[PDB]
Amino acid sequence: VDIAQSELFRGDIQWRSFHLEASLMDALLNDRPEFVRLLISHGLSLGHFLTPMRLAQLYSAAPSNSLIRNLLDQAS
Amino acid sequence: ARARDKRESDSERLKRTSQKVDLALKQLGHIREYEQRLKVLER
Amino acid sequence: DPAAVYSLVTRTWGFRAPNLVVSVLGGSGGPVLQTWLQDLLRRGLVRAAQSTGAWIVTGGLHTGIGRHVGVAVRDHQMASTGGTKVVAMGVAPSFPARYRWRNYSAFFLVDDGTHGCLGGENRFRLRLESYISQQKTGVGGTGIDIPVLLLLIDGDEKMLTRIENATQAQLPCLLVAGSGGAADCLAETLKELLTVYSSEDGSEEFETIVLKALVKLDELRLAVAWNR
Repeated sequence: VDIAQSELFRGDIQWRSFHLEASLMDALLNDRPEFVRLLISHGLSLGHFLTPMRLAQLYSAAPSNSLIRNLLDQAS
Repeated sequence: ARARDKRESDSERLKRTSQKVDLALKQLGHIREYEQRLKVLER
Repeated sequence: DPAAVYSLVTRTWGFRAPNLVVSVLGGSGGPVLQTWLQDLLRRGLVRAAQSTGAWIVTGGLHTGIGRHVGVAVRDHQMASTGGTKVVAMGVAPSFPARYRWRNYSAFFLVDDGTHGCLGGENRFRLRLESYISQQKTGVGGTGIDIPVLLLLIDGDEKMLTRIENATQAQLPCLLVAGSGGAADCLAETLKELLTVYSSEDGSEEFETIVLKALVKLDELRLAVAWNR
């Protein structure tokens, strides 16, 4: 996370919303709470971030042998 | 308040002191090398 | 009427009364601020406002000195302890709000009356200061008059006019050496209210410079007014 801090604290370099959203999705999928905290705290609009496809992908990221996945497929 | 209370615990103070002592050691090594180089150059 | 504005800000919005008021002005156009000035803003004005509960009154625009002030506030906050947040009022020309980010508690919108023009708000801003300097600090009328000081970095002819108007209103002003034109050039050229900020002076000594500018009412009452 130190590399991310150093990169995002630079004043000369500014990061557009696309990279922020991509990194946020990666961190949410890969279970890196510190990264999601850092990305959201840096002026990220979470309301526009979430899309139905993104939520579907997050729920699809459930483990194969998990109770959530079992119940989700049993509902279908 | 909870985070502040955690930060002011003795374990956190000791951890920060250890990190700062490490930083002081690094600076001391740098100063040692620079002083040796300056002495070599001035001689 | 500045009295109504101050009363609304303090009472109806829940903002605490300031023990110090510092106004940030000037700022030449450019995305890149000098590292020395950035350190002065980060560990100087912002730190003193944090440690004395001061009001940082500055331009709320996304560019200019206001952006630098916001960046300094964010830098202090990210490296801050569990202390009170600094109230940063931004004066620029329905409880829910909608806005696009692409750190200011208040956004004063002055009705200039003409779209596309800037500078009509300045007088109003000065009037507000002329009120808050005359108010009593602490509890009741026992407290001293609230100290209001202006800090100028960079600037132009309009900033010089603002400085002249502020010194007419008995508001002390400080000019930072090495900034560039306006304040720096005037300080190099160099009545009682005007104070010179030496380039040798930097962070960790801002409060003493503020005190020596204010006194030029005693030091002890100012110290007991703050929390130091």
